[PDB]
Amino acid sequence: MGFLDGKRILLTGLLSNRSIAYGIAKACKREGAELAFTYVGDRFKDRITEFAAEFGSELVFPCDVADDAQIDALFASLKTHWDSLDGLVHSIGFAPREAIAGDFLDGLTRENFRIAHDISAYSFPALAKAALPMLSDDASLLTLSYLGAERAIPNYNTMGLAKAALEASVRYLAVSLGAKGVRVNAISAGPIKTSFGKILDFVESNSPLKRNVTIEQVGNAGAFLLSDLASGVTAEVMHVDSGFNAVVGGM
Amino acid sequence: MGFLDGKRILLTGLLSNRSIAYGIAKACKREGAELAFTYVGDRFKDRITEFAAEFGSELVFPCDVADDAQIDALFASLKTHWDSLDGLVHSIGFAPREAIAGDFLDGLTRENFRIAHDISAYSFPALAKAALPMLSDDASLLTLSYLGAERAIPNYNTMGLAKAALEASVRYLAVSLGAKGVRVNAISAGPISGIKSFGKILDFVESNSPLKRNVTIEQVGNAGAFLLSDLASGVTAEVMHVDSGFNAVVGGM
Amino acid sequence: MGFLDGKRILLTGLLSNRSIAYGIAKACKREGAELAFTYVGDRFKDRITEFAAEFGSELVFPCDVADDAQIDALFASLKTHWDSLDGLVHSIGFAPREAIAGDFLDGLTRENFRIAHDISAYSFPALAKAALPMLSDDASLLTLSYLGAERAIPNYNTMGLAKAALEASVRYLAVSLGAKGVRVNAISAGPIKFGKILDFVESNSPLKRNVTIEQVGNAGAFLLSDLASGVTAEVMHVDSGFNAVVGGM
Amino acid sequence: MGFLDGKRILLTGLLSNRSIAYGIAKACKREGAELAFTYVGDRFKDRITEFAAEFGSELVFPCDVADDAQIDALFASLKTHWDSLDGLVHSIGFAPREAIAGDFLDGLTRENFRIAHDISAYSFPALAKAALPMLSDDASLLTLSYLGAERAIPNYNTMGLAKAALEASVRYLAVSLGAKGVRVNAISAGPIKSFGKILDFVESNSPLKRNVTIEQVGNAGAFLLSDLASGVTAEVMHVDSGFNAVVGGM
Ligand SMILES: [Cl-]
Repeated sequence: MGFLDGKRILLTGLLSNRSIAYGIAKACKREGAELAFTYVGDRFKDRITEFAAEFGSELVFPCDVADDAQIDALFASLKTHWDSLDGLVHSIGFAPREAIAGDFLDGLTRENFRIAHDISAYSFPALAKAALPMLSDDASLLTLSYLGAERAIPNYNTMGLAKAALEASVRYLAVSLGAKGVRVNAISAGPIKTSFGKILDFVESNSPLKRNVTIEQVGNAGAFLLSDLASGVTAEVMHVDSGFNAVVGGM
Repeated sequence: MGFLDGKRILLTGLLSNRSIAYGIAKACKREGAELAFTYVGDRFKDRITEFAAEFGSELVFPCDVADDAQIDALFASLKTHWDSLDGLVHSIGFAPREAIAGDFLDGLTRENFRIAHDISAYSFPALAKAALPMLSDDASLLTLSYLGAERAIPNYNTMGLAKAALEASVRYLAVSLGAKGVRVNAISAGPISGIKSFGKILDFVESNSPLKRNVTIEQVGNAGAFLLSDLASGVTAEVMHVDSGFNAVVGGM
Repeated sequence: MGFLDGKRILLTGLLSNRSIAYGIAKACKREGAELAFTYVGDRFKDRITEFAAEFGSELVFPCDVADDAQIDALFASLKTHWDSLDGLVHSIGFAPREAIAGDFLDGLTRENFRIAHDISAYSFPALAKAALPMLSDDASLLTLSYLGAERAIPNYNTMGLAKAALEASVRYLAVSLGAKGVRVNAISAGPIKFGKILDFVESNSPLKRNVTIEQVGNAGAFLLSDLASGVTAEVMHVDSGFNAVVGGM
Repeated sequence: MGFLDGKRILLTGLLSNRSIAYGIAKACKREGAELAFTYVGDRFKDRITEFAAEFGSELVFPCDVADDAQIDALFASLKTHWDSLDGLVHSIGFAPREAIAGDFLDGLTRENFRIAHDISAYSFPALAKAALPMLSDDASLLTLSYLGAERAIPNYNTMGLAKAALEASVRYLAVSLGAKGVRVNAISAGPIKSFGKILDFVESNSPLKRNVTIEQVGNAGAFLLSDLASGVTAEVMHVDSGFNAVVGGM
C-alpha cells in the first residue's frame, strides 16, 4: 500500500543516522521498498550490517567507487540476490579538506581537483553504466547536489566545480537511459542541522520558510523521485532547501 | 494513510476529464483529500456540480478571476463550509487567439497583453491574498506553467511573458507567506483537440524528450499531489518540470 | 573611429545625470553615435532639451508610454528627422510606490499590477513594434532589468514580476525581429542610486564594489554596436558579479 | 586610440586561422593590445611564431597544461619580458574522440572523464593561479564554453560535464580574484562553420538565422578583456546568434 511497494533500491553512502542517505532509506522502507546497501572497507562491514538490519535487510556489498573492479563486482553480486534493480541512490561525495575550506585557489591542486571529480561526479554515471544490465525499464536513479554548483558559496570551492559536473551528468544520463524508460534526477539539498553555523543560521533567517531542511524532508522528496508518482520527472535538479535557492538572502 | 489524508483542497480550472485540474483532483482524492471546485459562469454550474460529485463533493463556487467581487467573495463563501484551507491549485490562464499565434509583434496589443497578464499571472497571487486569512499554517499553493516562460517557443508569444511573470510570483509569494509556514510552487508541465501546430509540438517532444513520450495528466496529477502534501514540506519557491525531461535537452539535431 | 560611428540611437528614461540612460548617452556619444531623446510631460521639455544639447542634439520628443497616440506620434515625428533608426534604449519602468515597498501582498492590487506591467514590460515591445517600419536591418534594441526578475529580492515585489515579463519579451522580440537582422538584449544592472542594499552588494559582490553608470553605459554601447552582431536574446549582468554569488555567509 | 590600448594579453589554443583564439587575437590586436602566445610541443613552435609575427609579436612559449612544471615555467618566462599581465584567453579543451561521439555511456570511462576535466576545466584556474603574482589589478581572464554545459546536446557527452565544471570555475575564480580587481568571464560560443547537422539546425532555428563567426566571438572577447567591461565578472555570455534562448525545430 506504500508508494514504493515492491521496489528494490540500492543505497550508497549510509554512514550514520544523520545521513541524508539514512533519511531516504527510512522514507523508502516506510513506503514498502526492499533495500540493499554499499559500504567502503571491511572495517565498516559490521556498521553497515546493523543499519541494513534496522531496514529489514541482509544485503550489503563493498564498493569503493575509486575502484573499477569493485563497481563491477557490486552488480555481479547484487544480481545473485535480485533479478532486477528498480532504484539507485548515489550519496557519496568527497573532496580533500583543503579543497573545500578557505580561498578557492589556495586549496586548488591537480590531485585535489581529480579526486573531487572522480568521487563526486564520475562515480554517478559509472554506477549507472555498471547497473544498466540489471536495471528495470522503469528504474529511477537519484543523486545529491548542493546550491554551490549553481552560484559561488564561500568555502565550497572545488566541490562546486564537481557538483556542477554531477548535475550535467544527470542530464546526459537522462538522455542515454531514457529511451529504455529509466529516470535520472538530483536533489539539491540545503544544509542540515547536526562557520557551518554561519550557513545554518543564515539559511534559517533568510530562507522563505525560515527554517533549515530536515533529513526527513529530503528523504521524502527522494522517495517521491524514486517512485512511479514521479514517472513524468527526469533530468531534474529539485531543490529541497526551504526555498533558499530562490532568494537573494540578507539583502 | 493516503498521503493527503484530511487535507482540504480547492481546485480551479476543471473544465473536462482531460483537464490538468481533473488529473490533480483524481490524485488528491485517491490520497485522501477533501475537494472543492470553482467555475466561471452560471452556465457551467451544472457541469462542475457533476464533476464535484464524481470526487465526493458538493462544494462549488463561482470565480471569474477578472472580477474582484468574485475573488473577494470566494473565500467568504468557502469559510462557511471549511474553517481552514490546506491547498489551492491554480490552473487557469488565457490570452486572445491572435496573441498566441504567428508573429509575436503582429499579435501584440496593449489590451491583449493586459488580459493575458491579468488572467494568467495576477490571478494567482490575487487568490492567495484573498485566501490568506483562512489558510492553514502548513498550506500549499500550486500553479501551472510552461517552458515557454523560460525559452521562446513558436506561437506561445504573449503567454510566454505572462508565464514568466507567474513564475516570478511563485518566488515573491513564497517569501511573503513562508514565515507563516505556507509553501508556494509551480509545475512546468509538458504539452498534453486537433490543433495542428500543437500536434507538431507533441510529436517533437515525443521524439526528442529523454523519455521519448509526452506526459499525462496522471503524471502531472501525482507531482501536484506530492507538492500539495507534507511529503513536500521542504519544497517551496520551486518550478518543477514534469515534461519527460524535455526542458533539459537541445532537441532535434 | 568610434565603434558606434554613424549610428542613430533613441534613448528613453534620461531624467538626471544619475540616470542609467545618461551613462549610456555618454558612452554612445563618445563612440560617435547621433542621439535623440524622449521625455514625459511638457513640464520636462526644457530640462531634456538641455541634456540633449550637452550631447550635441536638438532631437527631443514627448512619449508617455501609457498612451498609444504618443507612441505612434513619436515615430511619425522622428521619421521627419531620421530616415532610419539604428538603436533604441528602453530605460523606463515604474510601479506605484506601495507595489515596491514592504510586503508583496500588501501592495498587490489589480491596478498596481496592471500599471507596473504596462509601463515596465509591455512598453518595450510596444516601442519595438511602432519603431519597426523605420528600423535599420541591423538595428539593436536594449532594455534594462534587475536581478529581482530572477530571484526574490526584498521589497522589489510587483516589479520582480514585471521585469520577469520584460526579460521574456527580450527572447520573443529577438525571434520576431531576428530574421530581418535586428538584435534585442537586456542589461541586468546592479543597484545604482538603499545605502544598506548598496553596502551588502559592495561587501558581497565578487569585485567588492557597486557598478557605476559609466560601466553600465559602456556595456550598453557595446550591445548597441556591430561589435555585438553575434549577440541577441541575451540578459547580460552588469553588476560587479553579484548575481553569481550567495552573499552574507 | 583602440579600446585595448596598452593591454598585454596572453592567448592559448591558437592552432589555425580558423581558431576562436585567432579571431580574438585579431580583434585584440585591432584594438591596440600587445599579444603573447602559447603552443604545445616542439613540433608546433614554427607555426606559432608565424602566427605571432602576423600580430606584431615575438613572444611565444611552450605550455602543455597536463604538466605542472610547464605551467609554472610559462609565467617565469613571461615575466622576463612583461612586468605584468592584463589578460588571459583560455581556449583549449580536449576529450578523447570516443568521449564526445555516439552514446554518453558507451564513451564513458574513468580515464576519458579524467582527461576531459583535467584539460578542459582544471587548466583554467590552474593558469589563473600561476599567473596571479604578475596579474595587473584590473586584469581580465576569459575562457570559452558551449551550450552543452547547460543542456544535453547530442554527442557532446563527457565534454558537457567538463564545460559545466569550467563554468563553475568562472564563478569561484571571480570571487577568489575579485577583491584585487581581476575579472573572470566565459563566452559560450555557438558552433562555427554530424556537425553539418548541428550547423544547419542553428542556421535554421537561431533568432538571427545564421551561425556565429570567429570575428563575432572575437569582438565579444575583446570587449570582455577591456575596461569597457569593467562592471562584468562571473558572467557566461552567449555569443551564438540567440540560439540558447529558443526551443528550435517545432
Ligand atoms: Cl504612486
